[PDB]
This record gives sequence, structure tokens and C-alpha cells, in this order.
Amino acid sequence: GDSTILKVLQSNIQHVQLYENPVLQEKALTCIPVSELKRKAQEKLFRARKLDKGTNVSDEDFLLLELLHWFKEEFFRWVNNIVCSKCGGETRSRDEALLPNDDELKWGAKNVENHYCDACQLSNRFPRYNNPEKLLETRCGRCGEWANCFTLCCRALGFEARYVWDYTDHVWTEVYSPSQQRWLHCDACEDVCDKPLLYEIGWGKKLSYIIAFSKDEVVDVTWRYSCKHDEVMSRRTKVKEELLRETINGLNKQRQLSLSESRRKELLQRIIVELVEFISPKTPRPGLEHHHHHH
Amino acid sequence: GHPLEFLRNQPQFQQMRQIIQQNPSLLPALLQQIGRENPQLLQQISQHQEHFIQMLNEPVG
Ligand SMILES: [Cl-]
Ligand SMILES: [Zn+2]
Repeated sequence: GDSTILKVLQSNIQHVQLYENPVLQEKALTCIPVSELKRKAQEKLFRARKLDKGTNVSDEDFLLLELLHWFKEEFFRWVNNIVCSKCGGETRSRDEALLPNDDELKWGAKNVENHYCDACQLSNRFPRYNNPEKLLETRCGRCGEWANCFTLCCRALGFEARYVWDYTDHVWTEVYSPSQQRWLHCDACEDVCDKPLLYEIGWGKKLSYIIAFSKDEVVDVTWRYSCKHDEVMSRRTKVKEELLRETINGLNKQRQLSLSESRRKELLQRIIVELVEFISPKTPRPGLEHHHHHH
Repeated sequence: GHPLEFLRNQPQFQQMRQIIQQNPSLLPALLQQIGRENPQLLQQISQHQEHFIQMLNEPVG
């Protein structure tokens, strides 16, 4: 477990349990316009269903697309550098970070950035809050904060949802579709759904490990986000595959001991779908797909 | 093996092998899901059913 990757499995398992507090869930819903999100979703399903060309259904799937949209356009803002608190002007990052006074420790900030104003000769503090409850107040950050808060919200609305950690310093969410009987990629920071090749093929990222974390499961979902499986294998130099899989298997077995027989059985039937996806790498289409930039 | 040998040591297929070994009854469901998601892989499995089944049933740690 002395590799960093195995240490982060443990931290993320813990962290994800936070979304299960029903008061935190309440408070999250205190923030979401849940009826209007659901009223708009009913309407798109109404019209989708007029032309039966629209098959299966999509319904809580339509709702999911309303959540992504609102979070991005109404709820949360991006931070590059915060404005100066004295003069309102631009600030610039100091390479040397600040130290979390005390209240910044209370809300899970280990890192605090110094956003300096030269005109005022003034340090402005940007804490990197890790407690999702704090983020429902601040409503801003970079993609850590966005994914953290968005995953809480999904769970608050009764979606099954994973917090997804990419070893190359990005994070996002996955949400289950009972209609389609599969997990869907969701990136709130980017307003994207069900486009898992965005990172490798759209951003040209060289991926290694992507691990999903939920109340029920830890899952190595790497293979969903790549069509260059050999290349990804060449960067998986951080831990033995054996040890990674035994650790995840161990953690699943341990954590699933307190679910029902029927539920464990369901999870097994679902895992067949994922694993078949993982041995079914897809074909990039940079000439066709707006978000595809690489062969 | 035949064309499907490159599955053998893939970490996700090692995972699949483990699951099918612990849950023999999932074999029909696995083959049916393969047919849906990867029909060309199913076509390959149908030409060499023994080799595929041999691979699924080889233990891994
Ligand atoms: Cl995609
Ligand atoms: Zn200033």
C-alpha cells in the first residue's frame, strides 16, 4: 500500500461515504431546483416519445442531462485567480502556497493558494476545500470542487453515482442508467455526458489509471476511457496489476458483506456488462465527432 | 492460441476470467452480452469455442 495509488483508493473510499449523509443530502437538495429540472426532463421525454424513433426510454436519463446543464450555467463558477478583496482587480498566483489558518482546515483545505495583488500589495486567499458541504456555500473552484459537489448532487437526487479519479489530475462522475442498463460518463466541469473518449481522444491525455468509487463498489474503469489499451498499459508502472486487482477485490468483498444477496447478485450481473465493454475498445473519429481531436 | 490469445493477460480479462470461474452460470449471459457489444469478438469465439472456454477457465492470482 506504500504506492500513492493504493493510498488514494483508501482516501477516496472514505471520501465517497460523505455523500451518504442524509442531512448533507437534504442540504444539497436545499440548493437544487429539483422540480423544474424534473419538469423540463418530462417535456423532452414527451417530445422524444412522439417519434418512436426514440426507443427504450431515457427519463431519469433526461433528468441527468438537466442536472449537468444547470450545475454549469446556474450553480457553480470557475476560478483561475480570485479578484482582489481590497480593490477588485486581477491577482496572480504566488508559487509559494499559504498555510490553512484553521477554518480552512475545518473544511478540508490542505492547500491554500496566494492570489497576490501588486497594486494593493495584498495576499488574497484561495482555499482548496475538500468538504462538499463547504462547496455548496462557496459555489466555485476548479475541477476537484466541481466533481466533488456534482457527485453529492446526483446522489441527493437518487442516482446511483461514482466519484471518478484519474491519476493524471482530473476528476469526474459516473451515473447508472436503469433504462440502458449501463453506467454513464458525466463531467460537470465540461458539461459532457456519455463521451468517455473526451480525455484521450479530445484532450490527448496519456492515461494510466482511472478508478471509480461509490457506496457499493470500487471499480477500475480505465478501459472505458481509452481505445489505446496497449499504450495505457505502458504507463501502468505504479503498481502490479495483481496487487491492484486483489486490493480492489478485497475492498469490494469487504464492503459488500453488508449488502443483501439480491443486491450482490445484481451487481454481478451488471459487472458482466462493464467487463465486456472493457474488452471492446472503440474506434476514434476525429473527422466526425466534435470532441474527437486524435486518431 | 488462435486470434483471441491477446485477451489472456489483459487486466480486464483477468478480471473476467476470475468472475466466470466463481460464477459458471454467467456464461450464457456473458456470451449474449459479447454478441451485443462486440459481435466480431463473438464471431471469433464461435469459430474457436474451446480455446475461448479454456482461456476463461484458466486460474489467475
Ligand atoms: Cl467518446
Ligand atoms: Zn488590490
